[PDB]
Amino acid sequence: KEESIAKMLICKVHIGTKNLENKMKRYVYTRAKDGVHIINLAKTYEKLQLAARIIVAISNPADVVVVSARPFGSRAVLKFAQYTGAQAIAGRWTPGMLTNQIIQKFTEPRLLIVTDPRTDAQSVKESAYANIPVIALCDSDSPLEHVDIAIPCNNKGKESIALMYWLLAQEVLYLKGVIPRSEPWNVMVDMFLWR
Amino acid sequence: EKSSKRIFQGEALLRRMVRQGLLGENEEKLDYVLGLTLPKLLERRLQTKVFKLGLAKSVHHA
Amino acid sequence: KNWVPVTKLGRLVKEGKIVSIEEIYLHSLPIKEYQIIDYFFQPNECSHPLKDDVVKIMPVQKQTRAGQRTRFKAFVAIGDGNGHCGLGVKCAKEVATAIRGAIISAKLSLIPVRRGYWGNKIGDPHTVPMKVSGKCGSVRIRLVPAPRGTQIVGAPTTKKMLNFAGIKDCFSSSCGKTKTKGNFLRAIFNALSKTYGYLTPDLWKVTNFDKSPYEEWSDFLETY
Amino acid sequence: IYIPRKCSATSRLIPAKEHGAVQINVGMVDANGVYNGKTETFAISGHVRQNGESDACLNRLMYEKKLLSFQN
Amino acid sequence: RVRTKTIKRAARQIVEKYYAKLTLDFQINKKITEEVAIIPSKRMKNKVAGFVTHLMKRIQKGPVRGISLKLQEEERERRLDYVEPDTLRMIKSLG
Amino acid sequence: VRMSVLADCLKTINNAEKRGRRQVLIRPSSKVVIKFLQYMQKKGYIGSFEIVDDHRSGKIVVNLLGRINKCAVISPRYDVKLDEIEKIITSILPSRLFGHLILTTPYGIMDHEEARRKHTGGKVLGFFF
RNA sequence: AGCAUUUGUCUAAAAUACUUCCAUUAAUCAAGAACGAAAGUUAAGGGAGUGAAGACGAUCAGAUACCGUCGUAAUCUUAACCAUAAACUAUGCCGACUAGGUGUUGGAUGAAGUGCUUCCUUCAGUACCUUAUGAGAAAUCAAAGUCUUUGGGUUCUGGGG
RNA sequence: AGUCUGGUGCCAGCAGCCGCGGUAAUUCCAGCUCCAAUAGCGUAUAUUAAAAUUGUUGCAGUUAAAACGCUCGUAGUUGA
Repeated sequence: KEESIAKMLICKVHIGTKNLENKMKRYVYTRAKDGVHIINLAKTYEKLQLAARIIVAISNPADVVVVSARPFGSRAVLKFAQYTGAQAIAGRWTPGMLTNQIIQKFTEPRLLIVTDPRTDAQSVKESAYANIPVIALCDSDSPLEHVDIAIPCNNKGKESIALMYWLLAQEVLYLKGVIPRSEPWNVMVDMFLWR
Repeated sequence: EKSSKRIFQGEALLRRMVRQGLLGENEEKLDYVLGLTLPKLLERRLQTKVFKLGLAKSVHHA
Repeated sequence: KNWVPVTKLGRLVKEGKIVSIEEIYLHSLPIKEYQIIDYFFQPNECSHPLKDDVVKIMPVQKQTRAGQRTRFKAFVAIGDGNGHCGLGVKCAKEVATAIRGAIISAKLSLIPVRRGYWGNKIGDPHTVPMKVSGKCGSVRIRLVPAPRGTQIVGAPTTKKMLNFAGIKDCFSSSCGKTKTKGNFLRAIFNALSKTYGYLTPDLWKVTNFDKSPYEEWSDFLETY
Repeated sequence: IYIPRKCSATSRLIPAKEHGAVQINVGMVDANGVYNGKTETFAISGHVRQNGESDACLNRLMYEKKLLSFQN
Repeated sequence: RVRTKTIKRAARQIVEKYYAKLTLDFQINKKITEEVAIIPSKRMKNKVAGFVTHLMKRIQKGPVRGISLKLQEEERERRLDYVEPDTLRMIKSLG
Repeated sequence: VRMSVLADCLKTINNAEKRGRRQVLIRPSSKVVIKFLQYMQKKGYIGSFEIVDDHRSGKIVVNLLGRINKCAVISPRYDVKLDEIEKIITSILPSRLFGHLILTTPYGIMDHEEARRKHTGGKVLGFFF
């Protein structure tokens, strides 16, 4: 109830850094004197729930593609993919994955899930020419072009990415028939990172 | 619409199209005059009529 | 003949789950499969099969230390004559190959035009529904609506393209240097393209839009 | 003949060969917070996405539909 | 010197399906490679055997790019399995 | 000097609609500009607008409906006789079934069809699509 | 155009601020006028260095040139004149509207470093970087955009070599 | 609408323009066939369209031609 919000608070999600982003200032709470930007997070939890509503409204999880070019978030997306059968892309992205019909590596998805718009920018840009909506875990210095749902998150830290994917996973599992919402989910929790 | 010169001249033109037979029974407004075509005018030639009636065996014979 | 669509959306058209090109146009879906066009514009069952025409073939040249390295660019114009035009462009180092490539490009290019009445309801959309202008390089070309029995005019190329679109009556105009033919063709195609993109009073009406083919046939798409 | 899609955000028309605009399906909830059968659909232009304004627009649209509480 | 793409590709195929047959020794690797792959020249076979042996040396010292061993995959899957004041101030500021 | 108040306002409205913001705050205000917005609202282009008081000159906040293709002015307001109107609309309008050419005639600012119905020329004022 | 030693004197200037005054005085402007680098002219100084002209030594096929050494007129000031320069933001000037960020110079507003100093917000200047389903022939241009979807105001200029 | 048949051979010559002609000429001189318009068709000169290439509608002036060196300013034009 509060506990999900509180865990999000305890993880370093609220730390925006250098430059607000003009557009994102409605999700920033205040500029800190220390040179870091505070993120609202209350709106983020509800927005994350909306992202879950859009994901559940995709009738098959395999047509939902996850992407990360961040080493530690590669492990996180892979964990996300294990729990709900979204296909993950890690390491070097290939532009033809959405644009080149005859390529070996091809994906014809309905949705894209992005770990950071600054790192995973090429895929996001290509996705707009291939008309895919793009939901995005976004940070203060990361661009907001061609994403439909923006979920504010400190994308720099391992814990923050893990927390978002863990919360997201629970919400989709709850929306799905897997587990009652009242019941807590506990299937190998907090095991989402590596060196 | 309803402009006095235009409706008079328009009724007069359509009446003339009726006199010529260039417009027949099923066509009766200024947009059918725009609908008129070069074959329709050519069909009005006497040689076409003579050939059609079968007084002669061909357009040239007509 | 023999067929195989690599894309899932292609397979749906091949089966006939998607009935016509209008639905894929509605959901604005990109096409890299010529077989989709081939299925929709088949010689029978279709009311108006496409007619192609190689509008302009030009040699263009790389030039080296040694030989010429002469390539062939090819422009082809395709139309149903009733609502769907296509302008297709390919450069290749052999003519027949260039001609084939341009035809495939034309199918990919294939776009629906809108037409209207010059005034009162005659039941036949016959002329452009408004003044539309298309630009490429120097040349900006404007199609402007004309009354009935007031046939299309222009350059040969313009005349063919409008005929391919099924535009019966038009006034045409042009601004710039008309000589550059590929740019001229492209500019006509750009102007022509705008006809079914232009917002109009008839479209003030708030109206529901259908769910995606990717959800209507989701099970069938999972299946094969 | 047919009627092309119009953007939910900007109330303006989306071309056939635009190839960037998207339809966002939003799942309705059950009272216990489970996925309902029915789903609300919205059309988002490639242009609004190109601007980067889609999240803001979505918020106003969700606010109108009563699917987000904070408006902005 | 170096080793060409054909040699490297053949070496990459090897290990992937055949690490459980591989060993440190080059002469035994020459036998294994001949047994496993129907390579048409001695020169080519010796080069593939050599590079596969070189990959063997690289292996155990560390993971190597462009190949996969199912025992390592299994091992990796197995292997992975209010607040204090300075933390507090942002939360308090939120309320 | 301030030049043509109507023109800059309409360009601003045009820019607002082109951009897709769909509301704008007009810094000038005048009786004719208000009437022109009322005429656009009359022809279904504009929703509600609020003119807010300031003693020097009010300001206007207009709600735009996602519906203007263009709005523009004929500058200066050239005189035009009744039968010359037919050529003017033919020149300007994108369609013969849509787009509106506005004049000021002795009975106020109104479109070309209204003026024709009247039978009066005027000064031609502006237009929108 | 152009303007860099020190201090003084005589002067102008813009922004900021203003619950100060006026009440449309304006904008751009044929005609006309002012100012207008460097060189040139004319006269007085002054005339060091530099140094059009000019003189030699070379260099070199020759070299009257680049290069070396010398060196008048000029460069400097006063007093008159002269009125052109790639006198180039090769972008007439005023007007509005458009998109962000990094800076930066001059003020005002708030807060915290130690009245002063810093930082925050905001103005008038001023550059850069990225973005232009904006423009353009592209280069590029936040103006060269908002211009066949062509009329914010106005001056000047061009019509193949 | 002809890589048609012979002759000339950077000559003779033709051809609004591009060009053709230095030996196998698809342009010259013949012959043949074909094509366009037709009791009319060539040729010159002048003129309109062509030319949104003089631009009220409706031009252009960073780099292609073209912003007065600069500012003030009377007539001028424009006027919250």
